[PDB]
Formats: sequence, C-alpha cells, structure tokens
Amino acid sequence: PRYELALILKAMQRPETAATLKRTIEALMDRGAIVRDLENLGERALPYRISAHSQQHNRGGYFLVDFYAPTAAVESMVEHLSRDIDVIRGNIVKHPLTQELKECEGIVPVPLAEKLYSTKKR
Amino acid sequence: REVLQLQEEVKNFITRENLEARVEAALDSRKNYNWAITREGLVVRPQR
Amino acid sequence: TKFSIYPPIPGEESSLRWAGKKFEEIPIAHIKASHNNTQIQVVSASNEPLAFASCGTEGFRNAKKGTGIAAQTAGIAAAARAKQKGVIHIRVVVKGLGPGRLSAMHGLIMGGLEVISITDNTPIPHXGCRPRKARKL
Amino acid sequence: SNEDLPISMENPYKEPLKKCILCGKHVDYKNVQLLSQFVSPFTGCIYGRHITGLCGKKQKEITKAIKRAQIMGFMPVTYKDPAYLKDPKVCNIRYRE
Amino acid sequence: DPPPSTLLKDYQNVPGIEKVDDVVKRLLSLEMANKKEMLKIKQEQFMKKIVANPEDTRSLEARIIALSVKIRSYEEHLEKHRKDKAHKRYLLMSIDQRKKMLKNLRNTNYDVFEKICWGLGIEYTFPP
Amino acid sequence: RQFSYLIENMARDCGEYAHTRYFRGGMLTNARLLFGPTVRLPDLIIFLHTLNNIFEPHVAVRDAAKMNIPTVGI
Amino acid sequence: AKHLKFIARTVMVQEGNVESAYRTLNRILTMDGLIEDIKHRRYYEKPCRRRQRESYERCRRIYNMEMARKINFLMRKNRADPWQGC
Amino acid sequence: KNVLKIRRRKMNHHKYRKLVKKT
Amino acid sequence: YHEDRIRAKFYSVYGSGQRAFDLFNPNFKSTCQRFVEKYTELQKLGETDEEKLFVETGKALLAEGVILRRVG
RNA sequence: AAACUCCAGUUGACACAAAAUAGACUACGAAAGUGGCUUUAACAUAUCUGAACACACAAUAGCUAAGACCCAAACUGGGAUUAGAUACCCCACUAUGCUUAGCCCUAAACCUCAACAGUUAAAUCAACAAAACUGCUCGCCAGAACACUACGAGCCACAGCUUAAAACUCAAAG
Ligand code: FES
Ligand SMILES: [K+]
Ligand SMILES: [Mg+2]
Ligand SMILES: [Mg+2]
Ligand SMILES: [Mg+2]
Ligand SMILES: [Mg+2]
Ligand SMILES: [Mg+2]
Ligand SMILES: [Mg+2]
Ligand SMILES: [Mg+2]
Ligand SMILES: [Mg+2]
Ligand SMILES: [Mg+2]
Ligand SMILES: [Mg+2]
Ligand SMILES: [Mg+2]
Ligand SMILES: [Mg+2]
Ligand SMILES: [Mg+2]
Ligand SMILES: [Mg+2]
Ligand SMILES: [Mg+2]
Ligand SMILES: [Mg+2]
Ligand SMILES: [Mg+2]
Repeated sequence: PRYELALILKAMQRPETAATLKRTIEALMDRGAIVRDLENLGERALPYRISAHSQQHNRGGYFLVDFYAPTAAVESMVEHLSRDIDVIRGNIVKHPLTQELKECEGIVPVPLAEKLYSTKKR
Repeated sequence: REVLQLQEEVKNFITRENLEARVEAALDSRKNYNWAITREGLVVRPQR
Repeated sequence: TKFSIYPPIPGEESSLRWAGKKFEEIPIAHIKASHNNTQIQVVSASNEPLAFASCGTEGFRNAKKGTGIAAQTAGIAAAARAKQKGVIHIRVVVKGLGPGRLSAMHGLIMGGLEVISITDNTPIPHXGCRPRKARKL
Repeated sequence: SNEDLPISMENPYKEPLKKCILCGKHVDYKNVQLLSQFVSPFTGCIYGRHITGLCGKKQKEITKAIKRAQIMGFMPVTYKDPAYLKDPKVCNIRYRE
Repeated sequence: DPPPSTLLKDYQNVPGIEKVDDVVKRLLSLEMANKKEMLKIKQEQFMKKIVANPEDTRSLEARIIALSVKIRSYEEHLEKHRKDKAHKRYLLMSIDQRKKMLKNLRNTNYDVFEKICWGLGIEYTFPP
Repeated sequence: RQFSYLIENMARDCGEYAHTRYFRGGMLTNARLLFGPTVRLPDLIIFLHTLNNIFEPHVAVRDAAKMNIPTVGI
Repeated sequence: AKHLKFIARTVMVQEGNVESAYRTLNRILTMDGLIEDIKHRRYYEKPCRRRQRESYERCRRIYNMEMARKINFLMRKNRADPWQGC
Repeated sequence: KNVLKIRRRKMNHHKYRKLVKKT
Repeated sequence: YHEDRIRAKFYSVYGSGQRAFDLFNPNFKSTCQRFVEKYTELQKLGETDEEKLFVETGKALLAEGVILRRVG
C-alpha cells in the first residue's frame, strides 16, 4: 500500500544529509518500494531531548517520504532505520491521503432522556 | 479515470536515475503543514 | 508594553531584566513541600549550591516539622544565608502539596529576597510505579 | 372542500445543523500549530469537548493526532510550544480570572 | 494462490489497462495490496469454475464458496498465531455453518452438492 | 391571583358566590362541621381555572364529584 | 526531564504580588485536574473503587448541572408579588 | 437485602476447609 | 401552509423590517405578508421557478415604495 | 518509636515495570474483558430456537519450568497501641503481580432481569426495584436446615473442581 515515513535526521551538513537521504531511499527500493516524493519540513529544534546511539540530540531535520510498498516490506525497513546512526527517529504510518473522509452534515442535538423512572408517587 | 490520473503521476516518481537530483532539490524547498483556525472556521496560514 | 504571566523564553530575547540580569541568570529556590517536612535549597543558574535550610535543621522535630511555622522559619534561614552571597531575585520551584508549600515562600520574602516567578514541578506520573495501598485510618 | 386547511409538509423555518470549526477539514499530525490550540498553555493537557467545542468525531481525531505527534518528535507533552501562544483562542476557558 | 502480478478484481476489467507502464501495472497488482484483495480473486475463480451463474451471489452455492474462502484465511492466520483464541472461535463456527449449508444443499439440489464438494475439495461427513 | 378581583365582583353582581382563595380541606366533604348541619351546598360549580398554583388539578374537582355536584370548567 | 525547564506550570510575579500569583498558579492546576490527581495518586485506588467514584462524580455533575439550569430559569420569578392582597 | 443467608454459608465453608486441613 | 416556504426565505434574505407588528389589530398586514401576496399573484401569471419569481416580487415592492434592506 | 544516616537535595545519564489529560465520550468483543504509539493479520451465519451425552474460551488467585525485577506486596520479623492484638497504624523483605512454555477452570463470572419477534391500548400495577404485557422456544426452581456436605463417577486437577443425596430436627425460614 501507500505509506509515509516521518524521518528525523541528525543535524549535519548538506553533503552528509544528502548521502543519508540517498542511502535511506536506496534501502526502500531494494525491498520492493516505489518512492513517490521527498518533502522537506526544515531543520528545527526538537520538542524534547532525544537520546539515540549514545548521542544526546537537541536539533534535527524533518523529512517526509511518500512511497508505495508491500506489507511485508515495512517490518524489514523498520529494522534498517534503527541501525542507521544518522537517523535520530524514524516511523512509518499509512498515508493520511488514502483515507476518504465521510462528508458531515452537522451536529445532531441529543434530547434529555425520558421514561427512566416509573411515573409513581414516591 | 483513476488509472489515467495515476499514469500521469508515475512520471514524477523518484527513480534510481534521478534520485540524486531530487534529494538536492528537496534540500532547497520547504513544505509547511502548519495552519491555525479561528472561531469562524476560517483557516489562517502563517506569513513566513 | 503590557504584562504577561508567561515567562520569557530563552530562545527569544526579552526586555525584562532584574538588576541587569536576564531571566536565565537568576538564581533558583527549590522547595520540596512534603507532608512531614519542607526542604529549601537555593542554587544559581549554573547549578551551584548557595544555601540549604529545612524544618529539621532549624530545631523542629517529628510532627512539629509539618507546619507553616517551621516552613517559614526555614525560609528565613535560607534567605539569610543566600543574601550574604549577593542574592536578591530568585525563581521559586515548589515540588509537593505539603503544608509548607506557601508558608516557606513567605519566609523567603521576609529575608530580603524577591520572587519574580513561581514554578510547580510536582511529580505526576503518566500511568508509573504503583503507590502503597490505601489506609484504613 | 376547503382550501384553507393545512398541508402535510416539513418545517420550512428549520435551521441547518450546526458544525464544528473543523467540519470538512483534514486533521493531520504534522500541523502542530493547530494541535496546540487544544492543549493547556501550562500543563500540555488536552482539553475536553466542552472546552474545545468540537464534535465527537473530530475531538477523537485531534486526540489521536496529538498522541502520535508527541511520541514521534513533532510536539511537546508537558507544555505548549511558546511559538503558538499568540494564536487565535478557540477554547472556552479562562484561567487568570 | 493467485500470483502477485495478478491485477485487482476492479482494474482488470477497465479498457486500456492492457497497454500501460510496468510501474502502473505493479501498483494495481496484488503485490501492493493487502490480504483481503487476494481473497476477492480466489472467490471469483471458484464461482466461474463451479457455479453456473457467477453473477448471483446470494444463492446457497455462492455463500458456501464465500465462506470457504474465509475458512482458509483463518487457517493461514492460525498457523502463525496459535494463541489467538478469538479467530479460533470464528473458524470452528464457520466450519459448523458451512456444514449446515451443505446439509440444506444436499437435501434440495444433489446435482450441485457433488459439484461443490468436488470443486472445493470438501467431504460431507454425517454427524455421529 | 391575577383575576381574583374580577371574579369576586362578577359573583356579587349576578347575586352568586365565589371562592378564589386557598381551599381549606373539607369545605365540601366535611361542610356540616365547618359551617353547620343545616347548611346547603352548591348545586353547580364553575371552574374558570381548573389548576392550582402548582400546576395540578384543583381539589374541588375531585371533592365535587364526591358530593355529586356537576362542574363546569375552562 | 527531557523537556525544557521553566516553561511548564510557571507563572511570573506582577509588582512583587506573590499571593495573587500563587492563587493564579493554584487555580490553573485545579482547573486542569492535577491537584485532585495528585491527591488520589498518594495511595493506590483500585479499579473497582475508581469506577465507583467516576460514576459518582458523573451522576453528581448531571444533577448539579440540571438544578443550576432550573435556578437560572426560575430566578426571573424572584421579584416582588405583583398581586399583593389576592 | 441482608447477607444473613451468605453468612451461614461463609462459616460452613470456612469450617470445612479447616477440617480438611486437619485430616 | 404553502406560504410558509415564502416567509422563511423572506426572513432569511431580508428579515423583520423596522415596521413593528401590531398583533392587536386583526386586519394587520406585515411587510412580509405584503411580499407573499405579490409573490403569489405573480405565480398566477405562469412563472414556474422560485428564483426568478422571488426576484421579480422584490422589484415590484420597491416600485411601490417599500423599503427592502437585505441582510448583506 | 524503630529503621536509615555509601542518607538527602540540585543537575546529568538511565527499563523485559506501569500506561496522566483527552473520557462531561459510551465505542469493540460471545462472555471474561479491552482506554500510550506504529505496522501486519483480523472481528462467524441471508429465518429463528437449540447440546449438563460434545468442542472451543473463561478476571483474580494458584501449581510446574526457565528468566526479569523499578514499585507494590500475602507470609515473616521489628516498632507502637492494647487487659491481651497472632489485627487496625509505621518500617523492612519474600512468594506473587511481568515475560516464555503448560496446567488449573473458579467469582456478588450480578446490569442477580435468557434468545428471536412484537406491542403501549385494556384489568397499568401486592410492596420495593429499573413501567405493564403478548407470541415461540430452550434452560431452571418446588418449606427451612442438614448441604458450595457424604458416597459414586469423571478430570494433566490429589487440602482440588464438576455433578449431588439421605437419616435425625424444627413450625417456621424468607
Ligand atoms: S460537525 Fe461536521 S465534523 Fe464536527
Ligand atoms: K451486580
Ligand atoms: Mg442496606
Ligand atoms: Mg454451619
Ligand atoms: Mg443457534
Ligand atoms: Mg449452554
Ligand atoms: Mg483462567
Ligand atoms: Mg501466574
Ligand atoms: Mg518495597
Ligand atoms: Mg508483630
Ligand atoms: Mg519479587
Ligand atoms: Mg498478585
Ligand atoms: Mg464482571
Ligand atoms: Mg445467575
Ligand atoms: Mg439460550
Ligand atoms: Mg430445600
Ligand atoms: Mg465454591
Ligand atoms: Mg465437593
Ligand atoms: Mg468422592
């Protein structure tokens, strides 16, 4: 199916960041993937201190990778990311654009519950 | 119709030949998914 | 400009300076308000111990330590040992819902120290370790 | 017979059903600027549908997105990002007074 | 087992899909789909092979074929998840509900009862 | 209470009676004790408001049917 | 621990008014639920007891929210008697 | 509803479990 | 009634005008009611669509001197 | 009081454990049960009822074997209280709670309200509770106690579970 790889790389120079992206995208194609796009969200400060591969990170580059791949290729790709030191954190999720949103009409009011107790004189 | 639309997009997919070029271009652009909303249900995208 | 209750962020420069110092350089007063005691420790921005005081170190014993008198007495003793080192403005960090949670803050004001901010660092786990069983008393 | 009799008709004056601010919009876990509009500036706690004003179907989407962005490295847990403190307030809660 | 290169049940019929790019044919195949799309094809084969009118799906014959494809799905899921007691109950009930279908079919149309038992490899066993 | 004055005047003008005040228990069923043994009860009762001030039927509606007095009501 | 310090549950003092700040801080924790959560986490509240309390707190909210809706609906009839004497 | 009918069964079971431990 | 659909739209497009109702007067005609009479009278002519028939009705009143301020 | 005082506080590093807020939502599952994140697989039946001759499941506790261990904690020890305290209160620590592979098969397993279909009118209706009824089917109960017992039989169960009586006694029990 269609997946999305939320990748958080390490704060590195451009020469090293390009080698990691290519190194990471070649691993997807080796597992039967069909890459579709490579979006960059920019380098920002992490919401919290992340510790990975005996390194304390405070900044990182956010990159997205939309691609198509079989179901059996996800688990094999999650292991590859773990070994890569440059990758601080990487997770795969089903692409949000392959989930049609049912049209909504509006809020339906709920009337108070009635006939919960017998109409007797207590 | 979906197949036809797909047959057009496949041209833009990354390939081993154009992999290096796409990486460099991505490092030059930026995608912004951040946008707020008001009480009137109106989107307010940041001016950046 | 206006006044905001949100503290200045280190990343963003601010115009609020206390005696020519930034919000980050201000020393910190860590208060641990327990149910039977109240410990106070003042430190600098570089985590350097300046003063330490507690209800026990001031002469109170057993149940008399879990009161607002012993907490205030400990705040005055910690504000007198830090004022000798050039401490005027501090950032309070309380941890716990004990009796001397507010009374200890008063003793710091009665020793010549000014409180610019108040931070709550009470430890709440998001689940964590299973506490002890309920009492029948 | 008579023509002044009423007719079997649906209410014309009935008003359209109300909608939440997010009705018809897509909630994504990368839009931290929108997700921070529904958390406490001080504790990072998620607000309820009686404060956010959202419907049940959309309040569940904001929650699942916040919990996903918090553990992925997009959003902080204990506090609200100071950068999004000056955003339009859509929640019905007043702390100071 | 349908090969992975097989196209989806929906896209095989559309015209013009015979001459398209190889990448577009690999995205519309069973390789880039989940387990439930391969079962929609397994059912299609049995209907043409066995049932006289594949189009009719509410007939007793088709229900047996639709249910026998689910039974095989549960056995492949239980071969890897032995401690999944939930799907082990759906299997034992599905085997009992198919037997109740084969009973009513053997009582109404014995000519087709033999065809289904042969096509699907089923052996009706009289209960003790 | 809004129309208590209007009704009391009408009864006086038409030479009839009115009871717009709090209805004490036994005005009809126990009348002989309250007033006297030779008292004469009404032959017709007219209810301009069948409810009391708590939105419940007036006790006279039930007490009149006990004493076999016909009632007219709005 | 891994988050930035002095950004959460932090309040600034206005004109050395510590009391007004502490009341504000203690009101933010109360509205968010931390205060009560910290008090129940002192001793372990077993599931059965925690399910009895949530059901008790939810039935009290309903009753307390419907009575107040009736008080504000009848507060209009708290005026003086317009038919004084009848 | 009282638990007087449960209290009779409570002692019966307790004395029986205590008698088996003895024999 | 059939004219309730007409009234619902008038109130949405224009809303109650400055003129205040006089419920005491039995033979009182409101600005909206006047709009209904014209709207229906023009329907007798043969127009079978609401949009055009609705638009033409407002123009007639403006010619008669009525004030029709739309919500916009 | 005892205990601790290679203790406490600030900061940094740091889990085979447990899963704030959302949840004022009321969803999933046959029930038990299920509320941190992601992915894979996946939630029987085109009439209903239907197995205490079978089959598959079944909280917690517990047994067997090998591991993990922050915290909690039966047992035990110590301190205190007490006429005594084998308890209520305080401290410490163990089985155990977790993982893996098997067994055990119980509960106030109770929403003490069976499944399918249907009704709101008439006598609505002992009382209380969560209003009163029709059709069909299965299961179950026939005074209290003896008895969640004895004998027999079956079971990886051996101080066990399931099924389950009688004699004597009472004129009440409920
Ligand atoms: S009302 Fe349509 S999505 Fe909330
Ligand atoms: K119960
Ligand atoms: Mg009672
Ligand atoms: Mg006994
Ligand atoms: Mg059945
Ligand atoms: Mg049964
Ligand atoms: Mg069990
Ligand atoms: Mg165990
Ligand atoms: Mg311990
Ligand atoms: Mg002892
Ligand atoms: Mg242990
Ligand atoms: Mg245990
Ligand atoms: Mg239960
Ligand atoms: Mg029962
Ligand atoms: Mg049944
Ligand atoms: Mg008996
Ligand atoms: Mg038992
Ligand atoms: Mg037995
Ligand atoms: Mg025996």
